[PDB]
Amino acid sequence: VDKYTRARNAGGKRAQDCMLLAAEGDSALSLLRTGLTLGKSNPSGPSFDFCGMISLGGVNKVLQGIVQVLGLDFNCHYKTQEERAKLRYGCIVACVDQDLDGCGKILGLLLAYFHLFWPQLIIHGFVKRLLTPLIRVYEKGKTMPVEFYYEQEFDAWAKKQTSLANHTVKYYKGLAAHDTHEVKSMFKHFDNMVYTFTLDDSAKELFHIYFGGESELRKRELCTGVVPLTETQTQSIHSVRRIPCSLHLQVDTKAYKLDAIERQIPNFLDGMTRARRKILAGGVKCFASNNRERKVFQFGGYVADHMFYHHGDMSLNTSIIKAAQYYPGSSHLYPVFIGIGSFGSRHLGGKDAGSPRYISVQLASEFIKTMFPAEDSWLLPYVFEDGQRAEPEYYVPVLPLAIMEYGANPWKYTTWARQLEDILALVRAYVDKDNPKHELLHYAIKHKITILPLRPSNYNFKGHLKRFGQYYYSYGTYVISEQRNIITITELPLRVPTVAYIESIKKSSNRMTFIEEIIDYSSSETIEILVKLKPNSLNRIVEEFKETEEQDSIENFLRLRNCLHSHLNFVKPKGGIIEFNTYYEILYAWLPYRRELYQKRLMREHAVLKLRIIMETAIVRYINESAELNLSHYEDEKEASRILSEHGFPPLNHTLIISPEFASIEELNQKALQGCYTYILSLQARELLIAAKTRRVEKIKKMQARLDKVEQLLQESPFPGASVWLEEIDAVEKAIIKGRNTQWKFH
Amino acid sequence: VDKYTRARNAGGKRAQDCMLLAAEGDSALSLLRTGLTLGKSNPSGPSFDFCGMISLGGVNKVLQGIVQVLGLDFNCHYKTQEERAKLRYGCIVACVDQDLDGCGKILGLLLAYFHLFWPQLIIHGFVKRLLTPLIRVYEKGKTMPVEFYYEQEFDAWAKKQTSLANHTVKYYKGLAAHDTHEVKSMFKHFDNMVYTFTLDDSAKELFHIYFGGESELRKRELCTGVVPLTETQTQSIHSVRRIPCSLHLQVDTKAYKLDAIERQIPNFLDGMTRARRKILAGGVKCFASNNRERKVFQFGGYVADHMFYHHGDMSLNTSIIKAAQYYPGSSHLYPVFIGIGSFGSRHLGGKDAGSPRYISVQLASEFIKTMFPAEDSWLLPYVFEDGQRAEPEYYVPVLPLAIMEYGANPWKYTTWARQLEDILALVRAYVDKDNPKHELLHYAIKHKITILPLRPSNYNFKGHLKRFGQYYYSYGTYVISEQRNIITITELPLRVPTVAYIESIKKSSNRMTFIEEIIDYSSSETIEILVKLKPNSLNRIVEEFKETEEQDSIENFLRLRNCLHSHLNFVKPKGGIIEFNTYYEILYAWLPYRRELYQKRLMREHAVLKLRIIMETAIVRYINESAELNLSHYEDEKEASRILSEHGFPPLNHTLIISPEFASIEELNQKALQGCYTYILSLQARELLIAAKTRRVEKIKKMQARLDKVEQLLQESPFPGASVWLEEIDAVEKAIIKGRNTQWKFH
Repeated sequence: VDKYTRARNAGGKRAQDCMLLAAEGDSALSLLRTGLTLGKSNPSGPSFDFCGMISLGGVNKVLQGIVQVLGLDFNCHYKTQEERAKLRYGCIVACVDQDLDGCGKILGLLLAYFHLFWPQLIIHGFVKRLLTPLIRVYEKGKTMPVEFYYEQEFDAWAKKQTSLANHTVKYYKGLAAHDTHEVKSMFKHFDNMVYTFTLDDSAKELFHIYFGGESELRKRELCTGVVPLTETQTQSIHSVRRIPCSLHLQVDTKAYKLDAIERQIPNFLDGMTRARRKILAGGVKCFASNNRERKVFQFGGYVADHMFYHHGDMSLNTSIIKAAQYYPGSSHLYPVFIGIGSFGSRHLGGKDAGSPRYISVQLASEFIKTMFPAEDSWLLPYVFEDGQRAEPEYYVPVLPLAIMEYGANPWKYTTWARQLEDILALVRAYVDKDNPKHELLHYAIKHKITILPLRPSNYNFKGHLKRFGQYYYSYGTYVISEQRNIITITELPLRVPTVAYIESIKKSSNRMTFIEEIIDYSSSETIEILVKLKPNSLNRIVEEFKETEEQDSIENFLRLRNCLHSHLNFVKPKGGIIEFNTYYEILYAWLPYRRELYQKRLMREHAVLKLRIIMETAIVRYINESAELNLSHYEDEKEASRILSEHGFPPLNHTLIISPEFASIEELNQKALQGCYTYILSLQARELLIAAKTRRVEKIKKMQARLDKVEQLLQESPFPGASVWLEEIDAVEKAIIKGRNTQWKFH
Repeated sequence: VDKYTRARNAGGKRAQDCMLLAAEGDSALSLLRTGLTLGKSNPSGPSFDFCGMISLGGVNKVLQGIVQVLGLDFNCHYKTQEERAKLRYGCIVACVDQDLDGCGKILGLLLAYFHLFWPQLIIHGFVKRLLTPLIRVYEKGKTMPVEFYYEQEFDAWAKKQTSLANHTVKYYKGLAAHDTHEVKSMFKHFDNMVYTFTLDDSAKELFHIYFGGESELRKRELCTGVVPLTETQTQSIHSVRRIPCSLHLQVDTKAYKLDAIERQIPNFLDGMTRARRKILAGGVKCFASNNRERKVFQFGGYVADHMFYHHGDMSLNTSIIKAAQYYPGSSHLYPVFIGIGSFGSRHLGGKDAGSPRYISVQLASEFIKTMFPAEDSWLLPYVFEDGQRAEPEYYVPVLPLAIMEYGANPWKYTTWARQLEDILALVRAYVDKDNPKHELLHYAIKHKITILPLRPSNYNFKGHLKRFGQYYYSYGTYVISEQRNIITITELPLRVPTVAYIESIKKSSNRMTFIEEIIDYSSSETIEILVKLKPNSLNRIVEEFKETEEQDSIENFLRLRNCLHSHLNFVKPKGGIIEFNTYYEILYAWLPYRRELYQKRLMREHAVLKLRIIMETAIVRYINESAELNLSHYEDEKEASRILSEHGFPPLNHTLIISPEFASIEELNQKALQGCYTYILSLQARELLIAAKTRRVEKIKKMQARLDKVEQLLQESPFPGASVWLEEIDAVEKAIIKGRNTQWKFH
């Protein structure tokens, strides 16, 4: 058997004292080999006397290897204690990574295989696992950490305490992350990790739902998001050391099944998947100081460093390249990057881009500053990859970016982008009070109605968009010259590449018999295809390919018609799948998420502007009285702190007033008023001059008038921020128009 | 034919006006399609009337496609102007990347294919290329750039000028790097790019040497490094628009052949290849401020960003993991990283390391600061990749790191690491004057007579190292217990993994007939293999496998002997291959490269320490007279500059005195004394206090005594810096010993 070490007492008289360790891969086998052979260090721990390893890598074949090394019978049932007394090992233990691929997939399939064939051995305690510490906390001076076996235990432990400055918190998501002394202290308490799976009462139908195919019970289970284990379930598990099958299938395997969907289907607020959101949030960061051109592989190295992107580089590089492409009929109609180089053309679907070693990239920086404003990205909920900030759960943009640009998936997801000039009409009919169709506020928001039209894109397209009852179709154009009988194709329909279209005519033997040769002299943007066809063919291709009222006789000869049908499946902001059915209700489910963020922005910058005015009044008082205070006389730093305390200057923290990054308004009012004297002490000996003082005095006057306007804005009808969300509609409209007149180069 | 567009007049009456554009790949075909179809913009340029494209991707098959689309005859010779008048295109043009893969390999094989079969068509001008601008220079205000077709032309143009601050310099190494307006201005001057290959008189034997196999003429051509084209050759080429075959084969193809060997063979100064040197120079940079752990994919993203690493990530990630492995018998005996995680064991060759998503890494920082000191890395020759500063040409370490750690290559290169305690003896016999064997200074280097042993490693090894005449062999150990007749293998010989050794015994059918079962219970470090063998076998395996004086009867039964033979092929610092033949002459070729860097370090920091003392005397005079000068009275910044000029303060540049990064000593003395007043002006209002003044006054006293010692050091026998190179030997010895007592964790 491949990768199987047997115990020295398997099969014999104590062949019910021997257990089988089923590792996931090949590093885990070296961890188990490290731990079984301690010898002199563990007089009581496990060894190769009663434990034998095996692999599971490749899921069959290794399952037949498990059947061969245990002695399992496919025809028995193992109900009595003498049928299962002649197995070769006592139990099976799974030494699997505690991540989504480990606990969600390998252990789930191992449980489903032991459930479909021998559902008595789960009951009598034959299938086990060993559970490893997920999170540890080290404090200085002490050697012993504080080991947590779930994330909610650490979350409960962290709220009780105050100072978390001298603690370092390590996460261990996979079994290769455990260092040498950590493994040597794990396998001295080996029996306190092995937990036993009990076949729960409701586990039967859950095994059938998950590991049984795509059906309606599964498709209505996955529409609600993962619910974590509570405190009582956790305490019961750690008391009796028994795990129900239902709790494992309801936490780990469901998180794995929703892990995949979140990679293929976009969130409906911004219209982006998880990888594209890492790419956008990294591209705002690296092109913030200087908007120079980085190569695609250098920007890929940045995004895989700072945004925690771990799926290799080829998916990353092709997503960066797909973020920059601006040919007619491409995915992004409003790209977030500018393509300095050659990124691909419409003729073979955008897959003829250059090597990423040769092509540069840089931000839009005029579109992207008016669509995703930087004074809202401090207020969005973030994801935390091993206790580090990575990216938002979702961006909230100024216009609904999920119905505005094309997108498809080879879960069914297909979006056909909607016209700009009539989503702007209904957003500005929602907001503007004096707009004479503000009765979209109630008729169309309480229940779903229709007041303003919303039709497909029709941009970079010279065909025709025609509606037949309930569908739209996209047509092409052609021109015929009967003097030499050649058909020239001038426009393909939407999203159809040209090399695939030519080979689509090549592989049709039924209509290759009417043409002689076909060649394309098209250029990078337009279409010019010459169809050299045989003589006496113009009159018979009209009398075989029938004139339908939809598709006329030359169109169905040349395949010049496409169907616009759309699958509107998205992802909830909390988790789970929405099956929308109209393009209206996506934006009606987007509008309540925007105005709340306007109100929260206005209140937070109201508070920060208060204490900015305070600290700069204090520093302009210092730079007037500094000629007579003469702090160079004094001996040290705390003496100058005392003397500045005697003259009535407030102590303040200078790092938190100038840059409140992610602190909430309660944190801004609790611990931002006590501090020290460094806003005065670390001056520049250039702010003491008279022109600097003049600049700072007019700056304090600007902030006071701004405070007056913010307090005016927070009591505006219809809601706080209506007169700051129309001007951002105008700014993003002006940047879109300035980008459509430059071929998205922004000169 | 796959990917072939034909011209509208090929084959016909003007079938000698038509040319064939042979692109390298698939982005180049879209560039050529962009440029041929300008139409109304080029009334005179090329189009699809007299030009037709084809691909070359896959080098056969595409060469047969070229033969099919041109009409070439394998049996003709094309000597007369009527044999070659019935070809279907007039000439062939190659639209190839101007990089090492493009010009060095694709165009070289195209020339060799047209030379081996039709060596008359190169003469009569059938094989061409089109040459693109490599480097452009844009200056603000002007639209027209200054296009250069070689790197030496830009190097000549850059020396004439003074201000290169308002110029931006773009490099175009591959044909996908050309923006849309740049392509539209390239193909308005299309005829001024097409150059013609002339079959040179000496090109015959050079084609045979390069594209003819591995022989002695090639192996003695590649030992000298690439010589660039001069000014006269360049001017002749750009005058007559004709390229000899010999100049292309001597620049481009030789640079390609030496580019692949620099990826596999190490430089002999540091013992590192090009990719490992990018990894070391990136690892010194990211763990400089805070040496906290950072995962292997995040550090890979850093190294692919800042050190210009473009070979994908899988080679990068496996080189980072190979840089951190510290099992017995591994490649690096002195690793530059610390492996926080599970990085592999000796049993399957170090290829069982965990996923890079789960494992952390961090520097040595105590070994690496005493081996590659940071006050020498400003002085080394660096490589420049697209004008950016990437990594040095070679590090120069404190001990010869090429003969100190193991290394091999599947060019023949195999190094067996040498004993530490007797390379330290001969380095300290070279340096120390009072060492009673300082007669190694002339009698062993200049006269080549050995006086100091230097034997193999013998560390992490419990076998025996025995010498038989001219080779060393490495043996293993075993123990036999004849009561049950089981052989226990306790130590394999050097560098032999255990899974491969077990399968080596498994696949030998001639000696599997003496054993019954074989299984291993080894620990991650030690070896414990049980050989269950058949009865009546102990007396016949000694009478078939003969007792040789080298390999005894059980050793050649169990394959417990290895051969230590070494191929000492390296790379010159300037370019080319050295074939060394002894381990002595590598370090004797290393010692003249170290003491020159000591002398250069002492002189540069002598100069910088001079002007540091000057600027801090000036700033301590200011912070005494600042209570009475009272510059807060003054109105602006240039007024304070004038008033500080009136009181006799020197103007200085503060960014270049505190951090002379890569400036030479001549640049330190030319433009580091004129400047402005910002070293006074941007003070802190914390340096004015009395304790800060005390710190700065004793700092100036320390720098004055240091200047006295540097002027003492520069006139020391045997050479400048002998009393600063013995203490660094002691520091690196102490760090190596502190790392061998911690299993390279540095607690």
